[PDB]
Amino acid sequence: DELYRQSLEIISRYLREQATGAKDTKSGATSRKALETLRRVGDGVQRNHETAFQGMLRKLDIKNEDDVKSLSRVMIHVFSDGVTNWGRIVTLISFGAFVAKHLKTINQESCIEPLAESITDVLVRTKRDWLVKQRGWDGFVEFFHVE
Amino acid sequence: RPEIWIAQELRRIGDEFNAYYAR
Ligand SMILES: [Zn+2]
Ligand SMILES: [Zn+2]
Ligand SMILES: [Zn+2]
Ligand SMILES: [Zn+2]
Repeated sequence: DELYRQSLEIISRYLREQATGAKDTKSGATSRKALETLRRVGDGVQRNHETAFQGMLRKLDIKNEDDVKSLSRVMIHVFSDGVTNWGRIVTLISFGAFVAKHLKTINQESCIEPLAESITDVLVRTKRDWLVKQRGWDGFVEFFHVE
Repeated sequence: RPEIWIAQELRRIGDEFNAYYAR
């Protein structure tokens, strides 16, 4: 499953960076470019909705690094009106990164892997053919392209 | 109720982001 493998790579890499604060050195043409986009736009949505995300995290009441089931239902609920766009998708990933950060403060040795798998699952399973229709992450990259 | 509120703020922010970049 290339699309799943690729989406998880991007999403884990971003969440790990945000949580620990360090980049990783390690097929990545659109991937490196998608992560570049995510870093720029992700930080964008986090910066201006800081109070809202904090509000959402308290409400979410995350216990540990494996307690992702409530975040999963939230993501299903976002999409349940039948509207799909990269704005929503980037906001969810950006929120996961916010959650990852606070998980590293209440431990500092948590795999962010469950969080990333959880986000990638909802995305790729429930929006599979949608993502394929626009060449996966090139769609994401092009939508957030600034000149 | 809690999950509904979180979903709705993520949706609002996401749609706002969408609208911006779809200029
Ligand atoms: Zn680990
Ligand atoms: Zn260009
Ligand atoms: Zn609802
Ligand atoms: Zn806003």
